[PDB]
Amino acid sequence: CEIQAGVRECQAARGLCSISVGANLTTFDGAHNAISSPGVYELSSRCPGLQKNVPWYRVLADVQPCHNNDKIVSKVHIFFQDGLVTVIPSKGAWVNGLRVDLPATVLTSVSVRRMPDGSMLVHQKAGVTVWLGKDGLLDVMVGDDLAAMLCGACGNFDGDQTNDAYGSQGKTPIEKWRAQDFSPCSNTRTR
Amino acid sequence: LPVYLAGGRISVINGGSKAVLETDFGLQVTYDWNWRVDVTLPSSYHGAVCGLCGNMDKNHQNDQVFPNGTMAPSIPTWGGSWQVPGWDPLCWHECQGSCPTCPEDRVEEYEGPGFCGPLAPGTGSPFTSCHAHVPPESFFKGCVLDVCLGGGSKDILCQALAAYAAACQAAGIKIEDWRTQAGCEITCPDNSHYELCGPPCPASCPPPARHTAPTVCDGPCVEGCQCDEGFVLSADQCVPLDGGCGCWVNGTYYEAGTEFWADTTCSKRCHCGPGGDSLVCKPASCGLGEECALLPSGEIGCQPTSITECQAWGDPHYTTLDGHRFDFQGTCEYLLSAPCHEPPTGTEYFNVTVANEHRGSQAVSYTRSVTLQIYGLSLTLSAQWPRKLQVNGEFVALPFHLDQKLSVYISGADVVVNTASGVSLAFDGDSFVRLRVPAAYAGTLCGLCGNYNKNPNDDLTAVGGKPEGWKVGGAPGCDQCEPEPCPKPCTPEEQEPFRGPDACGIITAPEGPLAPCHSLVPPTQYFEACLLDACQVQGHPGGLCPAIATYVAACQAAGAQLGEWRKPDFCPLQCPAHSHYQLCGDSCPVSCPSLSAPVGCETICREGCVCDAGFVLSGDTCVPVGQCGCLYQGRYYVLGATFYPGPECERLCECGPDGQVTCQEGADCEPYEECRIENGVQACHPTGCGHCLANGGLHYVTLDGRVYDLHGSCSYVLASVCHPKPGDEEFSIVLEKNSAGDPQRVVVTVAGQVVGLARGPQVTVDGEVVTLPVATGHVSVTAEGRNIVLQTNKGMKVLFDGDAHILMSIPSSFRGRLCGLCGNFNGNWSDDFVLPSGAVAPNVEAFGTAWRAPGSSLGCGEGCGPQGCPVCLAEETQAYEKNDACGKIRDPHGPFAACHKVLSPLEYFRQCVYDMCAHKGDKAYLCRSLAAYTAACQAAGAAVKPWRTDSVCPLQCPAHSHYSICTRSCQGSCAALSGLTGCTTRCFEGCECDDHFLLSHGVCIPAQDCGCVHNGQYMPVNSSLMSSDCSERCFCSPNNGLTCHEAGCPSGHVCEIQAGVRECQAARGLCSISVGANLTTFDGAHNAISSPGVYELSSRCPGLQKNVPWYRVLADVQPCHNNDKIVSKVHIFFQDGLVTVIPSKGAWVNGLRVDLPATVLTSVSVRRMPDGSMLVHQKAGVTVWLGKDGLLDVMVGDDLAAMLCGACGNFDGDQTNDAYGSQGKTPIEKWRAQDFSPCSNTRTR
Ligand SMILES: *[C@@H]1O[C@H](CO)[C@@H](O)[C@H](O)[C@H]1NC(C)=O
Ligand SMILES: *[C@@H]1O[C@H](CO)[C@@H](O)[C@H](O)[C@H]1NC(C)=O
Ligand SMILES: *[C@@H]1O[C@H](CO)[C@@H](O)[C@H](O)[C@H]1NC(C)=O
Ligand SMILES: *[C@@H]1O[C@H](CO)[C@@H](O)[C@H](O)[C@H]1NC(C)=O
Ligand SMILES: *[C@@H]1O[C@H](CO)[C@@H](O)[C@H](O)[C@H]1NC(C)=O
Ligand SMILES: *[C@@H]1O[C@H](CO)[C@@H](O)[C@H](O)[C@H]1NC(C)=O
Ligand SMILES: [Ca+2]
Ligand SMILES: [Ca+2]
Ligand SMILES: [Ca+2]
Ligand SMILES: [Ca+2]
Ligand SMILES: [Ca+2]
Repeated sequence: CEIQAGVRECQAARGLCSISVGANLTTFDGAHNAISSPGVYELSSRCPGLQKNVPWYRVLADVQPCHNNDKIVSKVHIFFQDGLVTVIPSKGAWVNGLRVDLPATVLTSVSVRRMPDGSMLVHQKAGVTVWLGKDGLLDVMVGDDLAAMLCGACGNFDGDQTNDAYGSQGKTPIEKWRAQDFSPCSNTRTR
Repeated sequence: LPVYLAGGRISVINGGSKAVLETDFGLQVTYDWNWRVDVTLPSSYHGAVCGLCGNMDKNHQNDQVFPNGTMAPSIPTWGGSWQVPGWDPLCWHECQGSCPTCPEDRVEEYEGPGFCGPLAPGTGSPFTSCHAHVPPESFFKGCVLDVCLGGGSKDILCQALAAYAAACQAAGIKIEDWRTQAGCEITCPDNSHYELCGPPCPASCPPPARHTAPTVCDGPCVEGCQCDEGFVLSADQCVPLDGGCGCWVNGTYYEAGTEFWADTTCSKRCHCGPGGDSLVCKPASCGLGEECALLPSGEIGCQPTSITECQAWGDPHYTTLDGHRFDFQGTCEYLLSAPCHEPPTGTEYFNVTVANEHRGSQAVSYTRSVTLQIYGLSLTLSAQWPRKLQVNGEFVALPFHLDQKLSVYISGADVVVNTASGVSLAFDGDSFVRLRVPAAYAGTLCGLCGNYNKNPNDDLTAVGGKPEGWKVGGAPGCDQCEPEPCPKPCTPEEQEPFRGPDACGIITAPEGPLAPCHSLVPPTQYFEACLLDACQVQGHPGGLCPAIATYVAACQAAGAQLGEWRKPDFCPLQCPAHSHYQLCGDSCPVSCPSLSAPVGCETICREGCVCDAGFVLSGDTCVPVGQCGCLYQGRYYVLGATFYPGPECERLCECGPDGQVTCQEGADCEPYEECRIENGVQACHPTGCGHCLANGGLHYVTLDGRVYDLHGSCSYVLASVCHPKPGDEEFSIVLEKNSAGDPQRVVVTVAGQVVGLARGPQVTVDGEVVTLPVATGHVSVTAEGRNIVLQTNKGMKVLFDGDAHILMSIPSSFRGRLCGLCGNFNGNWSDDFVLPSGAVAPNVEAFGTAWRAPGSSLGCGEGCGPQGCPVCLAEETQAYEKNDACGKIRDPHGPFAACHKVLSPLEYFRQCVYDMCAHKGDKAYLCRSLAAYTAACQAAGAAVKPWRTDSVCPLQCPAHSHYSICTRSCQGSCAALSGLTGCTTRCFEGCECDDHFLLSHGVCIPAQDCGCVHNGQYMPVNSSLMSSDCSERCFCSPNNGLTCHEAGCPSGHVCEIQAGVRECQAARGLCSISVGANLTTFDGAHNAISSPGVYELSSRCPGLQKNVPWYRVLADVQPCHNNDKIVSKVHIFFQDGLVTVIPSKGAWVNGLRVDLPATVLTSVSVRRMPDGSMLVHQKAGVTVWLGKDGLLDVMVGDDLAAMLCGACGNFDGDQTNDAYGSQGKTPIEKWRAQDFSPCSNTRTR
């Protein structure tokens, strides 16, 4: 929902990173790659060195077996500069570890709502907005203003496929983008 | 810029931003002024060439070869084999010491966009065409390696980018704009036309207008700024066409007028004035004992022939410039090296002043400070603040440079000032001032160092035999040494066993490490002064160090090799953090402009302590590399500093992160303060001061006027801030009469810090840790003899005699806002008597029943038996001798004081006669009244014949102490630091210990103690002090002082003040997670987790409304090390974010890595144990210890009783509820939080 041609309605936007339709990641520029392994992987972040008023946003997606081991997105941790917002399609929404009512505004300018179908939408003013589908399909939408500013798994917004797919990395950017904070150690488990 | 030697066609002609040399045989050498070099050969001597970069044989592999002709396996030795023949002191080919390799974790930030971004081979990056022209992989490694090793400043970033851009542009390929998108642009002067392509060899002004065209002048284009439009680019800048255009005599280019001496012999001035194109030449010279020579800058000029040195020893011992040694003692401020008259011929005054101070025993003077006035500017250096610079009454950062003069910088331990003239001053504190005076001055000098006419006998003859004639200013009582006339001169015989090697023996003829200086400088005259110091103070390292250190420094000045002279046992040296000792090192350490001073440097290796892996910032603190502050109008300001560049408090400018000077507009402040320069800071400071006197035990005085006699017997809030102010310091004053008027357990709370001052017996301020003999910080406490003085950072002060007498002096800007028992700040006592609700209670006892301080025990009784105790009312009518007793003491003919003339004694006379008649007489009441008034006169120093004469009142001292009504106990005592205000500008009653003595919190030691004086407090011998945040030990030892090795507390304990002393002890809150995978709850309970996953452990669950912040700890019980279910990470959900800690990696706050030893969020301390465990603490909250091996303990203060509810259960103390919280079995599964728990719902489905 963004004002277009002087009238307010919802229309297609340039920023579009869909996570796993059939477990395939379509980056900002057109790219394809299977996650191929369960776990939480970072997807986008306004990585430093640019100094723009866009707030530090760090989305993560727990790709987990969940419904019939189809690797659908189960929960969407969003690390806003002033806290962590966690959303799950089945249960409610958690802000800093506290349950909140679904139709409310939380943190700084963060709108959270539940679709009548059951999908959950979160939007940031002049920032990212995430649509988490009821069936477990996530779309990340970014305004056209952010051109080659965010850098993450979805890649830059420059419009070049070669850099977007591989960010100076030979293969498997997913494993490189696996954040260790929420990732279990699992180090020498069988040892 | 242009020069044509024409011998073989040697033409150095340069572009806008280059420096190009050209010869006949095509040597193309250019050099950018900031580390960019180019050397090009036109196949000249293709067969071979000796150099660091290739033999030009067309084979890269064969280049790695020694000059001898053999190959080299190692590049370090090979590179070092091509060095220039010459003397090379302190030249290391490689970093022999531990080199700070940049961490591998942060390379990602330096590699992404915004840092070496376009340099990466990306199609969308600017100048992507050059990727095909030149392979940038080598350039890519260099950019990240440079920035990661460096501090991360953007300067090196765009410097590397510009280097790559120019290198790839020289191939002739067009380059698109990059500076704007990268954020780093050039603020070129004049026209400043930043052209991506700009014509090289831009138009200049040929002096004779006849030259050939250089080959390099015809070629490809170059990026940069040109201002040739309008003004022509000539004379190394942009000049209007009718400029100087050189002097064009013999083809040499002398732009404008530089007053350059033509001949090398300096005999002719010959200033080339562009107006007439002629030489204004004078055949004269400077004369005056100075002759011209080739200056290091390159321009020849006058220079003094010889330099003479006058040094002032440490006790003092003064030598003369001619060479006369004498020694005196004094304390009045004197002059030093004052020119008799202003030098008539082009030379300024250089007079210096020196003050003297008493430390330790009497008849001992140390140099307090030195103030120098030169070229209309006055700057001072003092020992009280080391390694800091003060100029014209305000503090400035050390790297202070004036134009061609007054270049102040830090050299080793010393701070050195030097100017255009030969006069130079070096000061190190601890009584050593060195003044280098050029011979160019007159032979007559009216200075304390003496006239330098080269005659020792005539030195100090006009001043007389007494060296105290050169006196100026000074204290009102400097000349009067002591009530006993000038006591205790040391034994001239100096009968000491201190002639042995151990003390004052290494200075002269010990062989060993100090032998080599004997031939250089005679050590006898230096040796003699050490024994006097050993005499006055016996074997104390504090007095012994300065003499031998002065000898070492004076030795090092002449080139010499000195061995290891100081040892941990024998005069150890201390230094602030991030600093290590060095016997002799770099004379000129670097400052924020990362280079040494332009003056001669590294010529002497100097004793002192220097930083490591960090550069000296603002003359202290050894700040981490890459974080310099800002430079503003010639003044250096630390990053984050708030200051007013102009006077009158106009603009509050802030030192920005990347050196930006962020400035806004100030409001000139409330019209109660004035923007004044005091304490080295220009700011609005309060101008008014009031007083609140709680004279006696029960009697009070309002802030203004009538006294409200109150006979209450409970805790009452005297003064507190009633109307909050956005900017101010709060302070609550309470007088807790212990029982029916007992001496008050006074407590003060300033800036949220509780300073006790309560234990009036002796002197025992306790704040939080009762062992505070002498302490500073937010609050400074000074033992003014019997009295105790408390001072704030903002001027608020309060004096307590220790016997229930309080004198508060409040000067702070609280006009009107402040309210309480003292009253509001205004004209009448009626305003003071207003109540918060406006209901005036006629009974003064009712007043204060609302202003009652908490902490009363089982209530309190407010009133005498018969209220007002009228017994004394009737007795005084017939007891006219009772009023005759006190009054005659304070009547005008009775010379008790001179302050009763200044301040009428009527209030204290009434207090004396109103004291309990049944207790009245010459009793403790009368003695206390006299003592209280004579200790209240201390506010303004006045002559005060003693309040006690002979046997009339009783007073004594522990031992070895004499009584004197005029005593300055704040200095000349145990401590080596002073929190005095000139003893609050008062010499007072008390005990002054005699002969060899110290004053450790009342007790007197015969000068064998007080060697341990830390920054915080006085550490007595054989004692220890554990500082904040479990700073384990700062142990004091008799043999060695301040061996402050620090460590951490073991598991199962918390650092909390116990029994009046701060250390770490066991605490009631203890929930250990999985020793052998078993959870021990707050109350004693056992249960195995039995399943991997994250489980909540504690939370201040709602329904209680206590100020304890919402804390929600979680523990990822995971297989991890050998599937032993140890705790792997500890998420802590504080009310303002999530803090994640992992023993292996670092700490994350809101998803950002942070340095391990830092404070984050709201009052959350995070630290890493030296063993490797990680500890996190919350103020008045939970603290978690995560073991290195994966064992977690949760500690909660005893205050939280049955408030938190979680897996560990309540703190009620009942096991049955703690184990199961109304739950039949497995509370762990019930406590599994779903937020971080994976769904895993129907995975196998
Ligand atoms: C899988 O990737 C391919 C790429 O062509 C495409 O079909 C789609 O983006 C992804 N999903 C499915 C169901 O194919
Ligand atoms: C030349 O000098 C290098 C470095 O000192 C040495 O290693 C090499 O053996 C020398 N070669 C000859 C032939 O002297
Ligand atoms: C040193 O020179 C300054 C210059 O103003 C002068 O004020 C001061 O009095 C001089 N010092 C002495 C001791 O005369
Ligand atoms: C103080 O006295 C003056 C003089 O009468 C009066 O005007 C003023 O109101 C008094 N102060 C207060 C707070 O009433
Ligand atoms: C400190 O060291 C030992 C500890 O008992 C003792 O012999 C010595 O006298 C102590 N120092 C002082 C000044 O008491
Ligand atoms: C296991 O629980 C038992 C309870 O008695 C006790 O030994 C201990 O608290 C736990 N750990 C081990 C290693 O036994
Ligand atoms: Ca791209
Ligand atoms: Ca070669
Ligand atoms: Ca003389
Ligand atoms: Ca008043
Ligand atoms: Ca319990």
